[PDB]
Amino acid sequence: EALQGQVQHLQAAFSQYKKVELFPNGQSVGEKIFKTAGFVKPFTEAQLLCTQAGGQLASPRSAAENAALQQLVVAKNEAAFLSMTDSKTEGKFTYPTGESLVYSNWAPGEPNDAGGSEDCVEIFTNGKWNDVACGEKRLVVCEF
Amino acid sequence: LQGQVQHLQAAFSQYKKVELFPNGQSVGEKIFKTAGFVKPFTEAQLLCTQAGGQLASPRSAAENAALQQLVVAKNEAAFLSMTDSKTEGKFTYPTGESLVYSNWAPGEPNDAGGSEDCVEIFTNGKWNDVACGEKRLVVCEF
Amino acid sequence: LQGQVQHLQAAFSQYKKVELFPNGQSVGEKIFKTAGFVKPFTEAQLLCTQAGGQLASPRSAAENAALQQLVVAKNEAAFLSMTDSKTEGKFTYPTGESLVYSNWAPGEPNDAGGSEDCVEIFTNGKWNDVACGEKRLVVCEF
Ligand SMILES: OC[C@H]1O[C@H](O[C@@H]2[C@@H](O[C@H]3[C@@H](O)[C@H](O)[C@@H](CO)O[C@@H]3O)O[C@H](CO)[C@@H](O)[C@@H]2O)[C@@H](O)[C@@H](O)[C@@H]1O
Ligand SMILES: OC[C@H]1O[C@H](O[C@@H]2[C@@H](O[C@H]3[C@@H](O)[C@H](O)[C@@H](CO)O[C@@H]3O)O[C@H](CO)[C@@H](O)[C@@H]2O)[C@@H](O)[C@@H](O)[C@@H]1O
Ligand SMILES: OC[C@H]1O[C@H](O[C@H]2[C@@H](O)[C@H](O)[C@@H](CO)O[C@@H]2O)[C@@H](O)[C@@H](O)[C@@H]1O
Ligand SMILES: [Ca+2]
Ligand SMILES: [Ca+2]
Ligand SMILES: [Ca+2]
Ligand SMILES: [Ca+2]
Ligand SMILES: [Ca+2]
Ligand SMILES: [Ca+2]
Ligand SMILES: [Ca+2]
Ligand SMILES: [Ca+2]
Ligand SMILES: [Ca+2]
Ligand SMILES: [Ca+2]
Repeated sequence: EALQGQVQHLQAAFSQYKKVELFPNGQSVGEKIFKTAGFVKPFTEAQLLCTQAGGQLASPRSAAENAALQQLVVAKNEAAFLSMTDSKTEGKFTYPTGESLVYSNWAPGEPNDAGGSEDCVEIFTNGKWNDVACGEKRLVVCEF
Repeated sequence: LQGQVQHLQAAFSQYKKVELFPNGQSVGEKIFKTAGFVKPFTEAQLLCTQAGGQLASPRSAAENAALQQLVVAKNEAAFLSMTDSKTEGKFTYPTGESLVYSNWAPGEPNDAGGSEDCVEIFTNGKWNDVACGEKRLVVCEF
Repeated sequence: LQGQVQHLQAAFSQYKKVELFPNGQSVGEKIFKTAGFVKPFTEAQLLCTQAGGQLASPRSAAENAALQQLVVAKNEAAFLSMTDSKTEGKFTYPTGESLVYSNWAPGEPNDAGGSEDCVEIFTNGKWNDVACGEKRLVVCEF
């Protein structure tokens, strides 16, 4: 009825604002949304900002999701932090839920745990991953 | 249709979260959002009103703390909407009513030089009456 | 349920307002949003298209004035979507149709050096055909 008309007018308007939101610091892949803050921070600060924002750090679980996140990295020309760490068990990277990686896109020779102190993961402009020290400043990208 | 509205709040709640990052803060049904730049009061008041809202007007300790976070993130003191321009010494909201909450810094308000009618909020959340001509961070509320 | 859906329009209308501040402008059913930075035409045109829209395409004085404010706010001339790349002298929208509105500055378009095929908009709302390789403000429309 009349209400049914109100909602279809709403999805129309909402879909337009979805597009407006993701410009220029957002990327949607499936039902997941990546958004970057535009600046660089250490892991702990990046993880904090993302969690208080109601989400978490970028967690690519597929090639499609990895490609979408990659576009933000290319656009900002800055390697970004991922949520996965091997702090608990060295060599074994896990999501915040604790489960093991269901997808990875390591660069050649990575992860190498360089200096025996590389426990966080970053993504380059080519979409490849590298384990890097969590104290380094990288692009803050959250997922919602 | 009944399912579609339930599907809609789900998407909207997600878009809600995406929107407020990283320049927004929600406290209750109020939303603080910063422009990222500094302006004199008249321009700040202007930009917020044309945007469909008004300058940041914290009415509780919770709201003041949320607004404070936007200030800390930008490392820039921000303008509030309240002024004692009409009646000196008595600061009021745009509606004209008196302050229902205040967090003045020690010794403030002092009306320094006899020409301080606007209010700014520091990175520590404390308030200070400052000249309206000064450039401070633009933070609106919606 | 009807109360629940109108409660949704209320929340969306608020987030509508939050979204457009401070880099957005809505005129009619069109939304202009700026990226805040400058890029060459091809890069600007690219960013807009992958974002789900296209470059700023003012079709009326009302739309042109709204786009103008983003330019004023950033103090940087912005690229429009219209070009005379196909047939020199004949500017067209991405759809291929001829201009239904123009606000050319005095003496424009002049195709200076025989190599000006893109259009920029100044802080005064006037248009100028300029070389597409130049870096201008990126403003898209949705
Ligand atoms: O813009 C400088 C300073 O202004 C604000 O602090 C103010 C300052 O007053 C100064 C001076 O600005 C004023 O003209 C004379 C008038 O006799 O008094 C002082 O020399 O300091 C007082 C006391 O600390 C403040 O109450 C007053 O607001 C403030 O925005 C500050 O952040 C800023 O650097
Ligand atoms: O980036 C410089 C200037 O570009 C735009 O104005 C252009 C400018 O043309 C130049 C030059 O390229 C041309 O060969 C000679 C012809 O006599 O004129 C100028 O030296 O100025 C003309 C007329 O003023 C414009 O039509 C032309 O677009 C513009 O973006 C401007 O803001 C900028 O400074
Ligand atoms: O911060 C310097 C450097 O750190 C990272 O690369 C280091 C290491 O993690 C790699 O395994 C090796 C081999 O490629 O190179 C470095 O030692 C990267 O984040 C890199 O971009 C950065 O410059
Ligand atoms: Ca490790
Ligand atoms: Ca380790
Ligand atoms: Ca490494
Ligand atoms: Ca006074
Ligand atoms: Ca005063
Ligand atoms: Ca004072
Ligand atoms: Ca936004
Ligand atoms: Ca030509
Ligand atoms: Ca031309
Ligand atoms: Ca010209």
